Amino acid sequence: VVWALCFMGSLALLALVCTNRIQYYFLYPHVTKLDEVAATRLTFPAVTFCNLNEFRFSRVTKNDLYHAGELLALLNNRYEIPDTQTADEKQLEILQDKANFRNFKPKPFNMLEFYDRAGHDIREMLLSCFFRGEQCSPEDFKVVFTRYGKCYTFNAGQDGKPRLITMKGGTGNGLEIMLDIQQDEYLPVWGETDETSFEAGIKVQIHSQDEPPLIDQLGFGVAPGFQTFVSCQEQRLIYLPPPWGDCKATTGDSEFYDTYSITACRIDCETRYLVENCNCRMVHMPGDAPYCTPEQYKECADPALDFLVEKDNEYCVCEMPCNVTRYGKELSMVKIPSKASAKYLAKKYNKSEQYIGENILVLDIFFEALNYETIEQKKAYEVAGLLGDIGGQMGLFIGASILTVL
Amino acid sequence: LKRVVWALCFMGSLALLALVCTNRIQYYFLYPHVTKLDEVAATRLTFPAVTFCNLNEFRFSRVTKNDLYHAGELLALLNNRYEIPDTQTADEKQLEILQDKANFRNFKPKPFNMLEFYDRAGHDIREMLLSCFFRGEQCSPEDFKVVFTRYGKCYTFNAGQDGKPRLITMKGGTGNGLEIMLDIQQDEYLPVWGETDETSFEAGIKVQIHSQDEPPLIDQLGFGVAPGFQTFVSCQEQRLIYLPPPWGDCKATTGDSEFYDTYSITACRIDCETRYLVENCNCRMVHMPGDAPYCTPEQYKECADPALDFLVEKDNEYCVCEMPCNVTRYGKELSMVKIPSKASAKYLAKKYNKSEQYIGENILVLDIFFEALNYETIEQKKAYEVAGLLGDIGGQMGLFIGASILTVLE
Amino acid sequence: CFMGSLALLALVCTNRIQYYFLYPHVTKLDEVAATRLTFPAVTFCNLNEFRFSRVTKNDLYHAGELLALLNNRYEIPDTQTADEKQLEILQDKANFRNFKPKPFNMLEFYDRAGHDIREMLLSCFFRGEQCSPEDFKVVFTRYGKCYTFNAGQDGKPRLITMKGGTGNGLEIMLDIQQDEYLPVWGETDETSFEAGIKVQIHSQDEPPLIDQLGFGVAPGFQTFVSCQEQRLIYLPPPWGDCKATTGDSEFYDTYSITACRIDCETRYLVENCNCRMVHMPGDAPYCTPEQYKECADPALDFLVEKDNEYCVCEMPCNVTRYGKELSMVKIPSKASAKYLAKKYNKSEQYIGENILVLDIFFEALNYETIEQKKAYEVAGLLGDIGGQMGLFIGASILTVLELFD
Amino acid sequence: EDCIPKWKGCVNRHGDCCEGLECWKRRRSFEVCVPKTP
Amino acid sequence: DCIPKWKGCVNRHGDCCEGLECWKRRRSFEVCVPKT
Amino acid sequence: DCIPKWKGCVNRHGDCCEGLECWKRRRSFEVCVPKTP
Ligand SMILES: *[C@@H]1O[C@H](CO)[C@@H](O)[C@H](O)[C@H]1NC(C)=O
Ligand SMILES: *[C@@H]1O[C@H](CO)[C@@H](O)[C@H](O)[C@H]1NC(C)=O
Ligand SMILES: *[C@@H]1O[C@H](CO)[C@@H](O)[C@H](O)[C@H]1NC(C)=O
Ligand SMILES: *[C@@H]1O[C@H](CO)[C@@H](O)[C@H](O)[C@H]1NC(C)=O
Ligand SMILES: *[C@@H]1O[C@H](CO)[C@@H](O)[C@H](O)[C@H]1NC(C)=O
Ligand SMILES: [Cl-]
Ligand SMILES: [Cl-]
Ligand SMILES: [Cl-]
Repeated sequence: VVWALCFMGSLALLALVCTNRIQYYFLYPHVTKLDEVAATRLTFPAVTFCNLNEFRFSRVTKNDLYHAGELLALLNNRYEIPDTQTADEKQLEILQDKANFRNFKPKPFNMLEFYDRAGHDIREMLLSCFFRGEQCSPEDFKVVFTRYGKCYTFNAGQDGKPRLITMKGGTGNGLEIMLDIQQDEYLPVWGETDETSFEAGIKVQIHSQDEPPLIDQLGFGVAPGFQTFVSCQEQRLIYLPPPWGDCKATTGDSEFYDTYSITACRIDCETRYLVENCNCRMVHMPGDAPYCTPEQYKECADPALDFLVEKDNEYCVCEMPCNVTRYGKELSMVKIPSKASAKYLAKKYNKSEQYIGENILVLDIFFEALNYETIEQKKAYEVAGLLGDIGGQMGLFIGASILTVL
Repeated sequence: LKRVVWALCFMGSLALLALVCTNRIQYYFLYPHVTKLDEVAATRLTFPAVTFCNLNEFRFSRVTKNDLYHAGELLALLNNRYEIPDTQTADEKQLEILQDKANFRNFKPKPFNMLEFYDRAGHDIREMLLSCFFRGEQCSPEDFKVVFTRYGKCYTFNAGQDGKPRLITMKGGTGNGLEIMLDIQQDEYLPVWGETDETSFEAGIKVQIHSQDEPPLIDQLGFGVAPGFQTFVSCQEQRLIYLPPPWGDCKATTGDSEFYDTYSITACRIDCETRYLVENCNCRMVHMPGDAPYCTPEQYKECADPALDFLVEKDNEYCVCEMPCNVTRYGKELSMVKIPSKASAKYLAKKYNKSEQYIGENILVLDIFFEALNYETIEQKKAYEVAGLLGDIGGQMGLFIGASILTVLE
Repeated sequence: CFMGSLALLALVCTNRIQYYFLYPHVTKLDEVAATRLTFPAVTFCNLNEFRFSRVTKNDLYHAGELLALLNNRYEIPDTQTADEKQLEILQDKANFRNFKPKPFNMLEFYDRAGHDIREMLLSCFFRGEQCSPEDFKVVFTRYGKCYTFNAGQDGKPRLITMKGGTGNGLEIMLDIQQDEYLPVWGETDETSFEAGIKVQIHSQDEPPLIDQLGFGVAPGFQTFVSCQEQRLIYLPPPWGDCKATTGDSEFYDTYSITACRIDCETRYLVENCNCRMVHMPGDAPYCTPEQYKECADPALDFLVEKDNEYCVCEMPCNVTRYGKELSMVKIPSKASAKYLAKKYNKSEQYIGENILVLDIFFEALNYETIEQKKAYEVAGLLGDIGGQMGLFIGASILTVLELFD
Repeated sequence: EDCIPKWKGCVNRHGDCCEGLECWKRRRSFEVCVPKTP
Repeated sequence: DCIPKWKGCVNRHGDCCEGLECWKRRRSFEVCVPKT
Repeated sequence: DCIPKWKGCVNRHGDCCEGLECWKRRRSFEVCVPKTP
């Protein structure tokens, strides 16, 4: 009667395996897999850029000045030109004239229309454009509004245009643009507001098409008077949700954005916050709500937004996405123009040699030979691996039983 | 003999147990490590220490007759004759100032301490710092701790020492990072008439972003920031953990760095450099730790500079630094825009009471912040330790035991 | 009826054999500092192809159109942007009256008129050892005459470094000689709007493609390049896509993507133009200036930018990558300007335009490895699946006796 | 005058903010009254 | 008559021979090249 | 007579004492230092 005593054994041994590794299933371990390669074909990213100057001086009208003057620090509360003005002679003669409101009747004013009309024009700024040896044009850039005003995005992959690809590493297969930033068109800076800049140049952001730009926070600089090489590597990160990980379980709860991204989450919060506090949304914000007026910008929106990003850590909680596309970047610089090319460029664009030196830049954004890296969280222990692992010690005791049945 | 098909059923099953319980144990003794990777955004992230140096060691306006008398030769403003060399490249205006300064007739030398010289004549964070913000909190010169380096008097933001807590950031981007504006004061730069370790062809600053536990070696490991530009430095923090023997090469130390609390490669190097300089020169340089006379200008020139230069560049025998078990690295992406714009020039000129051109030469803005994914870990873990090897053995013999019971019946 | 169950557990093997038949790879990572580390090759080019002072009447006659200094008429175009003095010089140079053309070789032209490392290199140090122009090997690239430091060829051993930081790396000071830059009156592949140099840091086994893969360094700055070496190993089939080096390249010794590309470029140019460019390998007439202009330049431009069919380059099993961090400070300072001006016998302004310092070195952790390894090899499968595998033969051979009963 | 409410300029009077508000200097712009920050 | 491979199509963009299109180049003048 | 450790060997490169070689420095004048294998 020890045939049952050995039956207690195969019952004992089994469950005392079967618990253990089946506890290990519930630790929910993840392993993170890495691979770094060159892709036969690689999807070129979206390239968004902004001029550091918000409004072209030549495009600012009397009505514009009247509404938006204080905001840009060209006027005081008195609708007058402050004595603090740093302006040279000729620009004041122009501005004083522009600023003369005697028998002037104000027309309606829209912040968006202002940005749109007076913002720098890709058609003026873009001297040359190539992608992969195909010539490209201003119509290859989609307009996108940012905190910087009117900005442009190359290969935005929206409005049903397909995303551009590249099969080869190096400058020749990437994007090369030449720009004139038009300092002569820069608004004079007589004071410090969120709408003013000490700097000349552009801001750029390289991002996946599924991720909107936050170009003031996450962008990078490109200076005039240089050719700037940006050598990239695309890195694709995948995360697991709970139980295995932290990443967003329910993705894109907004109708604002087709996909979930941290930037998307932030713009949502920024928008809501500005709507609650100011009753309006800024020009670059999504949604359905009145665009803030210049005064709203100044007395409510600018302050509320500044406060929200820098000071406030309570209001916006953004969970990490399950999918992130990062671009490694290497920047380098050579001078433009050379003494030898200066006159040729001056002649060609009908500008002074010095103007070229201040206003002209060339930007090359391309991929290095190994363009593609993946870092992916995978489940280390799953049930099926579990089935196979604990399958043996049961596959005995069941048949051990199957003999001894009565 | 269908007994034999049961007889080889037990036979080679046992030989299986012996087979695996062998191979697994052989593995265990290989002390294998696996290296685990994770890249994420931290809910809150500890801001690093930011150390910077002006590329100019001594303010021209702060150099006295006594200073010139002792430190003149070192700075190549004087020869062994305590005279101003004819090789002088100076303009007429500084030349006269210097000749006056250099006139020792009926001059009696006072005492001189290299440290005090660096301290007094070094650039002053209070003059250099035009604006400072961290995360939208305004910050002040008192937020910078003085640290001496080969460059002379330098400053460290968020040094996390003297009981001040380390600053944190919960958000990615410029707005949540550090932004400083500096005037490097070229007009205050010492004239360069010759080449010594105390002279520079370059104008600008050197910066090093480092964990608070790691002292700076900013001449070796630093990076440049140029005047006339706004420089964006986008960072990612990367935390590396290593295993010691048997599994790996690393080491941990507390006080096992005599001069420092935590072990770091830089700490190990400064130790060696200090020892070496003390053995060879009998003194330590101004930026070195420990208890020992600070080298005089003369010692700098005839002993310390040569010995230190030699030690770092030429000598590979003397310092051997084992790798730390804990390393914090910062990934960096630099980019640049011009400052100032033609439109902002006069406003800045007026505001700081400087010529438009001066601004263009002397003014820079530095933004150091984190990108959205600020945090990466690369960690060596033990691949095979007791619980796993047991669980394999136990689950292995746990087969054989059971598969025996069958024979133990029929 | 375990004669059911032995057929059942045939599943367990059937799965875990199928996984081996997937030939899984794991990718192993380690990031460290090497006790000693092999310094890479550093190749650089001046952005200007030909020194103005070295261009002769014969040179101008053959290569003038190519450089856009001449039209098809062998005349100086009215579009010329030149100042007075250079125009004077060039008109003289361009006067072919009773001039008889001598023979002309593109390679010799690049070699003679290219910028000279001996003029360009003001100072050089590696690790505190002073270095000289004879430490630079000449390499021809699309940019013309270029130089490579630590090329590790001609039996010279590769340099090493045991320490992190500027002091243990490479520091060079250059004069790019803008005054020697050819005037730009038009746009060809041989002309540049930019002043400065291009640099490529590469393993000695990998030839440079410096126009595609390089980086810039600007005059009037000291540029710090902080590097980390990353060594990538891949598995071939069945496990992976790669191709092992030896014998896989026509004109080159080890396999690299760049090597594969230069092969294709060379073949293509030979097929289309009947000549090879100055920087290409192989044995074939060097293209003439006219061939450059009417055939080679166009065919090469087309091949790299437009054509994705012709060159198919498999990924190498061995890749050495260098992570780079660049930063800049200004040169010279107001205080150092005159001293440099005096020292090199140049105007203060010249220094500001033409002078740069380049520091290439490694950070403390100089070394990272990313290596594909085989996850399941002929122990794991046959140990477990194959081990209990014979047990079903054990079941069948046995259960045949259930039949012979 | 009387207390300065949210988002309004506290320039030149740093104490005049209403309750729950502090006068905050901004990186790019003039100081304003904002919610107090723990 | 028609412009053959690699030759300049400058100022006449339609004059390329068959199988060829007139292609503008980043650094240089436009030329007749194979269609893609 | 012979130039000892760390001292300037400028203008006389052979005058270093034994075990010492005259070494040019990146940022400064040449000095007598220990020989390097
Ligand atoms: C990750 O997201 C990208 C687009 O952002 C998508 O194309 C891809 O399919 C996603 N991968 C996974 C595993 O979800
Ligand atoms: C490494 O060091 C840091 C402090 O220097 C410490 O907070 C951390 O726990 C250590 N990491 C590990 C896992 O060893
Ligand atoms: C402005 O600078 C000049 C010359 O540097 C000086 O004389 C004057 O004191 C300065 N003004 C103020 C307000 O300090
Ligand atoms: C890859 O290349 C290096 C140098 O050629 C060689 O030493 C190494 O063994 C190769 N990697 C492997 C593990 O095959
Ligand atoms: C210095 O430059 C001048 C240019 O006028 C030249 O004449 C002189 O030969 C140069 N000196 C040297 C060192 O050759
Ligand atoms: Cl935010
Ligand atoms: Cl050292
Ligand atoms: Cl190619």
